[PDB]
Amino acid sequence: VAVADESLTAFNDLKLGKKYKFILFGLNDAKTEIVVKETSTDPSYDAFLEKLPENDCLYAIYDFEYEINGNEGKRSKIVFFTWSPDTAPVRSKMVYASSKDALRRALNGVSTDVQGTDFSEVSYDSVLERVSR
Repeated sequence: VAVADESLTAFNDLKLGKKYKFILFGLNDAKTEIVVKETSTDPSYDAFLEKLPENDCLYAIYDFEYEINGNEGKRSKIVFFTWSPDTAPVRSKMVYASSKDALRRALNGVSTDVQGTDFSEVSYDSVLERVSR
């Protein structure tokens, strides 16, 4: 496997440039590379779980943005989601499981990781709670 030279370029953009609000990667039609399947600059979070393939897997790097009180202001944390519902093809889940670290390691700056195996274990309060404590 491998990662599209354009895949990380999109990450380096959303990070230092805050270009996109998040990215949706995934194995190419040939299953040998990780190309950015989708990107968006939409703030709302209830729009992210709306682009999640209910019956499919994929990698996503969100730029979580929440509020704090200790240092009055907003804080951001890059999250690494890992979609893999109970509906996704078993043959398409084992390929997204192994070639997972392929992306993970390639990206430096990722704060938290979240495995997606249920729409409830990827919700706001779920990702936010694990983004602080």
